[PDB]
Amino acid sequence: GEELFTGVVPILVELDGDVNGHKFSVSGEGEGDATYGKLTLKFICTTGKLPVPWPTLVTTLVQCFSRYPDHMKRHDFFKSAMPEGYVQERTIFFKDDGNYKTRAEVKFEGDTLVNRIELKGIDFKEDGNILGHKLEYNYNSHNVYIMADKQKNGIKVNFKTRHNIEDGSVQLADHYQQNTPIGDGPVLLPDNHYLSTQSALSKDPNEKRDHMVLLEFVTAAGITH
Amino acid sequence: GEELFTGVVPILVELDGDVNGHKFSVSGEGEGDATYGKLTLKFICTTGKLPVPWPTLVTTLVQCFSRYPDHMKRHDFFKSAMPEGYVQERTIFFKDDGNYKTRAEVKFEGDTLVNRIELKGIDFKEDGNILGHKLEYNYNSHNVYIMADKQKNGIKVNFKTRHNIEDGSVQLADHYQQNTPIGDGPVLLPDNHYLSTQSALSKDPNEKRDHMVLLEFVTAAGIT
Amino acid sequence: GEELFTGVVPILVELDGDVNGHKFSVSGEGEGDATYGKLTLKFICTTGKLPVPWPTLVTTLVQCFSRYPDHMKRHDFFKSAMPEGYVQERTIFFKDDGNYKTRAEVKFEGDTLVNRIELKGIDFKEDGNILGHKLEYNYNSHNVYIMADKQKNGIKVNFKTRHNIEDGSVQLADHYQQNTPIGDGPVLLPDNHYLSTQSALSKDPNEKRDHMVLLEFVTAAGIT
Amino acid sequence: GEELFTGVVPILVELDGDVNGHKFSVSGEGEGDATYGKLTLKFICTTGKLPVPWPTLVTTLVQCFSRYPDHMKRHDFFKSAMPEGYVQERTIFFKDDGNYKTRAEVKFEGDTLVNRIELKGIDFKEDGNILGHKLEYNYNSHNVYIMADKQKNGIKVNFKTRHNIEDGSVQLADHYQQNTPIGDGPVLLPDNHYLSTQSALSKDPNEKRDHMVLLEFVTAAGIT
Repeated sequence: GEELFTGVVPILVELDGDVNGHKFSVSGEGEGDATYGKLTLKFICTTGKLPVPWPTLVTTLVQCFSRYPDHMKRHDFFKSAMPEGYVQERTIFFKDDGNYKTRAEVKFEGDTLVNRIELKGIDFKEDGNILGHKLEYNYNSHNVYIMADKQKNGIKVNFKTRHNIEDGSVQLADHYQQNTPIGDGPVLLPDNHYLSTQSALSKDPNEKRDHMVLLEFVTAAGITH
Repeated sequence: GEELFTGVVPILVELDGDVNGHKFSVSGEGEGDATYGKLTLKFICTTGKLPVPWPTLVTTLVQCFSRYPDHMKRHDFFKSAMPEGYVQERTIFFKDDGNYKTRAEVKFEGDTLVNRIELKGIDFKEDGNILGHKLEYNYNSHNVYIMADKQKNGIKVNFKTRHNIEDGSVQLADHYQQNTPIGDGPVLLPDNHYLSTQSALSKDPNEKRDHMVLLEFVTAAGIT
Repeated sequence: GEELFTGVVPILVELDGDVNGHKFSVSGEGEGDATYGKLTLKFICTTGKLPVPWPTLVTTLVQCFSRYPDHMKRHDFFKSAMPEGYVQERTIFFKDDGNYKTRAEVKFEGDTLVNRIELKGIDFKEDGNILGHKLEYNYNSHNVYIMADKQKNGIKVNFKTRHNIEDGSVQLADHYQQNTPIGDGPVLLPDNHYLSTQSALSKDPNEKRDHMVLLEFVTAAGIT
Repeated sequence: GEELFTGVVPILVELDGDVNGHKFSVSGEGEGDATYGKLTLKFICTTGKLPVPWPTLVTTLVQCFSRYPDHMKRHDFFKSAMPEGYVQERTIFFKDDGNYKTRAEVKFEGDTLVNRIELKGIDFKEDGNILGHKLEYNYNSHNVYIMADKQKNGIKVNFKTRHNIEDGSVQLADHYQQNTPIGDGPVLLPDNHYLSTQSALSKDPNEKRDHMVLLEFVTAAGIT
């Protein structure tokens, strides 16, 4: 599955969601270079105006493109489950607000890596930072902690994200994630480690549609040479 | 059988294998000069791309071409079994990985020496050095220890090969081998000894097919 | 950023590479004089013997030093991205052989212009001109073609290099390159043009380490 | 490899042989001046009396000392393979008699050019000109024809020698030779040509041991 990430791979992303009764859809296209843990993606909201702030969907909208140092490659679960893929699930808790439940399947469809996602958000405050759109248009760096779940034959992941708010405060979100292989093949279960991630959010000036462009860098770490 | 190795002899090699369900085939041609313990062989993978690293097949892919010093000629089992030939079997254990079971018949077909081989590899890690293709394209020198097995009227052989890995480590492979004659004629059973072997691996630049070219020198020793 | 290239500027270069599994490193130090489009650089292989020929690394191992004629100064992308720098990426295809995927960041570290580089080579023939080391120790002149990529807010470049081979033939390498700014400031997008380049390769006689000394002249052209 | 042959170079020669079961050894020392295609060598039989006539060993007992005219220096395979050396092999067929199978490595050991040789002789008539020692103690001039074997990255050579016999007749010997490089470096493959050779055989009057002294001149030709 690692021989599939040697060059630039095209990515296609589709999400169908509902937040407090609000339904919307997003589509995305881009590519990734696992060689530099590099991602470039543009997303559009197909249903009109996105009901939630864009930064809240960054973590939902492809960790098989992380950069794994040569000594740690036997710890790359995501690429070992390829091409069949893996399911990725999450419950994201926004402090003092709602939460998202998400289920997605990430796999190879021909030569494109697709990420089909489903999302339900419940309990959002009508005048919170989220439904109230008080988040600012930017992102911070974060470290994603990973460990093997030998029972489900996958990995469990937990991490928190800080989102800057307009007024000067910060909105936290706790992420609980699990990944399981689709294929019956043996995957690589990793020793404990983490992923350092950095993203930048921007807009395409010639774009009339509600969208978000994203540049991200992901590198693996936390295991000794 | 020794009077057949006085000059250059053409060699014909055929392997049919399966490794963890992967099937492939190899064909080889070349010649050998018993007089200098020399061998020149080129092999091609006829099924497309070889699933295993080429250096893992070197030992399977004709010891009757070793140089046996004058004083040690009564210890040359290989040649004595000729022209009828001998069956050569092996179980090669790759440390922390799978293993190969091989069975072959080496004999004279007309004036060509042919080596007909069958190989089955089981238990290979999907991310080991072998299926993961981490072996480097080279070979080291080794010594093959030989002793008579008077009950099967043949010889038993054991030896180990070190294969360099790109990351810097080494992959070991223990070899357990037995050879028995095909013919009903009396063979030479040897006293304990070993063969000193040196090989060089290269490529033919005008070759599009998956292949390996091999130069090898084998000399007998260990008997006073 | 142009006000930084009025004199001689010290250059520091560092490359970490991997070619068909082979890891090596190189360091370089020198200076450039933008005013004459002149460069002097000496590189050493810190890991011992360089596994690939030195001429194959020339293009990877600082175009902000080109001489841009007065009328053409509004087309100097490279200097406009300074001091923050620009990312330079490339895929170099060697005819009938492997290719190099390279990524680098060129920017000012204090008063030194550093070019930090990463290189990966895949698919090289084991007996090609490259791994087989058949390239002669010299370089030819070439023109590098440039155009703006208003999309990535950078430029796209493509050119080809001829490398002399010992036997008398020539090895070609097609270069595809993209440069993008690191800073959020506005850069100069150029009209189409090219850079005329001339280089000379030599050795430092008192140097025991594997190295290459390089003299190069770069001048911008093609705009009326 | 050419810069090594600018002056006088000491040569050291060692041959271990067997002719129809007869084992003997020879040692030789001397020097060669590539600039004049000049050679002076003295050989001794260390095992006692040499079992075969001395003139039969001349061609076996260092062609990298041939003079190559200036316009023909790109055709010098022998010196380009230096200092790593080359392997030289031969089957010499004596008309109506046995034949010699020889293998040799010629290379630089420090500052001495060494020629280590191995020879086997089979099928010699017990009443022939060779074992019967009927050859006269002299040598003739000959032309050695050369061509590239781009296959083996070497050269093939064939030539014949006439040996005077005491009764008035002549003994012919057909030489089939192949030279291949030891080093992995690129060598010069030549266009067809030949070497003109002249030798004189004599004895050292103060020498009690079986020996042969040899003066020989070799000059390259056949290329416009």
